[PDB]
Amino acid sequence: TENLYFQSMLPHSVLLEIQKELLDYKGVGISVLEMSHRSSDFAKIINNTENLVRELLAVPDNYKVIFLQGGGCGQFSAVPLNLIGLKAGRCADYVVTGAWSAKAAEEAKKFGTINIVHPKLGSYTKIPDPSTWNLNPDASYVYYCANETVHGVEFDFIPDVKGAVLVCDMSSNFLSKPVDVSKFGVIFAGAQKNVGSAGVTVVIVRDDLLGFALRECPSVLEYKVQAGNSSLYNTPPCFSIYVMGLVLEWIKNNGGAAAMEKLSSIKSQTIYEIIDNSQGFYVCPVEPQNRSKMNIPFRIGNAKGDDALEKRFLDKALELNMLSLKGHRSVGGIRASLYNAVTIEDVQKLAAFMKKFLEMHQL
Amino acid sequence: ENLYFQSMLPHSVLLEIQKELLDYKGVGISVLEMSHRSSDFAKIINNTENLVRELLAVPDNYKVIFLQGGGCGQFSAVPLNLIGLKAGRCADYVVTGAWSAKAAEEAKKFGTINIVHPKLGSYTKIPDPSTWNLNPDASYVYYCANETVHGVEFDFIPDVKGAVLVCDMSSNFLSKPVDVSKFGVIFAGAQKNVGSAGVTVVIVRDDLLGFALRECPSVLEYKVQAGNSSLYNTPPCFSIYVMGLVLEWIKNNGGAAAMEKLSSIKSQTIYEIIDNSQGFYVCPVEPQNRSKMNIPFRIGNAKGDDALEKRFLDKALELNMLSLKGHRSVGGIRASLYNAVTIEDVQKLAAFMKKFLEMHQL
Ligand SMILES: *Cc1c(COP(=O)(O)O)cnc(C)c1O
Ligand SMILES: *Cc1c(COP(=O)(O)O)cnc(C)c1O
Repeated sequence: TENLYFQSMLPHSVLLEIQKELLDYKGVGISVLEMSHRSSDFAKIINNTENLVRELLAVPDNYKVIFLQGGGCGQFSAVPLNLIGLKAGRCADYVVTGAWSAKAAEEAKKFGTINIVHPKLGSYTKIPDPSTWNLNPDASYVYYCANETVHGVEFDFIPDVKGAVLVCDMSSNFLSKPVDVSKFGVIFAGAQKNVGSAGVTVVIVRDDLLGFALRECPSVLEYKVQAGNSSLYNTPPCFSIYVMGLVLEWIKNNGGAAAMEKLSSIKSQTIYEIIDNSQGFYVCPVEPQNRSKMNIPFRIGNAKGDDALEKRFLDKALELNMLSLKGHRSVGGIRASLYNAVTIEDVQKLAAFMKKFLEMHQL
Repeated sequence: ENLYFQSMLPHSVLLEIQKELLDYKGVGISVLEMSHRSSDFAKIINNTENLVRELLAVPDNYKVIFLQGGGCGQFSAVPLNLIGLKAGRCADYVVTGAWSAKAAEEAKKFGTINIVHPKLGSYTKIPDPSTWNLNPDASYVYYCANETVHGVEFDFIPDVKGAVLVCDMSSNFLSKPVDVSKFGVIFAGAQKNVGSAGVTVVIVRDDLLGFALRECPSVLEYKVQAGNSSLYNTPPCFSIYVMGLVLEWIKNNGGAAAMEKLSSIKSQTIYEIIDNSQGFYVCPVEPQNRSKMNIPFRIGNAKGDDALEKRFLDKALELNMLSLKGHRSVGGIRASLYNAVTIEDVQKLAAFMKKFLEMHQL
């Protein structure tokens, strides 16, 4: 009886490797946990992590790749602090398609005048039509979240923001597919969701965007400072950068971002087919054109969800050792998380369970 | 195997980490994959906090939070949370080395910073506290307990006329008991003495929350983080786990009191050799202020003898003793003597020093 976890996870071979190397990394006589950030040994590690980010995503040479502490929510502060002063107005445009872009917009209010570019959504079930976005020509930047982790809304295109600096929260689908980096001013992602373990955040920053940081910006969070120090302004989250490195290498060894995209396709289409042929039994609230490949929320019984049937679904799932499928407090129902490390075989099992559960309970 | 005079983990901690990596206590999941919102992790961050409270005897009116951004994070996080306490937005700073100097410089981004004493010509002492020019309208007074690069350590708590006292304890945190009730904020990067890089522990008096500036990033705002048990966003889960073990090891080895006993033995072994080398090994810090954590010294003369110093480090290395090179901005030699660095380890360093003094002194 081993557990199946529909949440973020490390590939198994990556844990084996961490574990083997833990007391005496590669023969250096020391643990990465113990390694000075000023050592040529750590320099090599951090260098290889930057390199892998650039290779895997195909990051053009006019972008800085930096590794920061603070996580996603750190960047909700760091983005405005670094960038709201791009133009003197200190205005920014925000696109709000879920809980995460909502928090980000709320946070940015501390630093400037935030314009939410579309009518506020009643339910987070779609991306408001980008061609109706009410953009500020004097916005310092336009901000949006690529993948809304709790609501299952994912951008599968790069919106036209009329030449503005585009900033993107990519935390929960980072390196789940190729990305045309050159469309962006800033991309960021906490490593934990998809690309490693908590403690580090990758920030990709166009090289012409440094140098507008507010006075109040903490130095550890200032893109200019961090990029001029190759992420060693202070002590970075060493082990996390190490762990990320090994995950990125794993992505490379698995065929790269393109392979990841193929594996998300398969995984989600498996689950979405079941929903879309359940003739009402499973109800995903997201308009199909905006459905996440990473997080699939749904209800059981009907669109408002049937509490009894959902409890039984979770209870039985727990009984089969399928963990972490409970939908978020704010949405209710079920959520299936399908990151790079969640295998096709895991997902085949969830699917088989859903089909059986349908057979038994659909009146 | 080697011997490192730098921050390390106790060997036994690393053994447990490795033992449990793939499957934390039979739960079927790594601490590295653990959801920060799970009951499994809740146990952990709860255990870690309680060990701090226990090991330093933190009073009840203090919050203990775990944050990202490092000691340097706190260089901003302190003023951002507190410079606004009094409306002038001033802080007094005591600058006794590299780190308090950075801290004082960073704090300029958020208020008017006054350095309480004249600037030292060289970091070789704590300028006497009665000579300090304290501002009664300052929001708080800031100092660095242990200067890692210059070997200058407070062995007392400064009288700041009742001001809110703020103290960077990164490099000597839990090497001794601390009267926490005397402070407004204590903070510490975990990596120097207490664990691994990626978490910073902040001890904050609960009446000092919500004076934070509007510009304070929520994840660094004491109030936000304390009101959420450091679970406002995803915490550095692994770093917290690791630190928890380290504190557990301190506890099992006799707590803050025993570390102080160790720190005394370890450092007096080196300072003994230094002071009786009749000028062969010279330590630049005044005796009354010398660090128990970091021991910087020159060989040959007070200014350092390059040939003797190279040879020292050369031979040290051949005896597998690593990381003894003094910091690039100071030259010479530095022995770091954190908790994890044993009496047996220092014992070998000392033997070497005596014999090097023997083979080379004229
Ligand atoms: C997890 C999440 C965040 C927040 O990340 P933290 O490290 O907890 O601050 C931001 N955006 C998305 C899409 C997320 O899934
Ligand atoms: C190492 C050190 C720091 C640096 O902290 P970071 O985590 O690297 O930002 C701060 N204060 C003291 C006393 C230190 O020794």
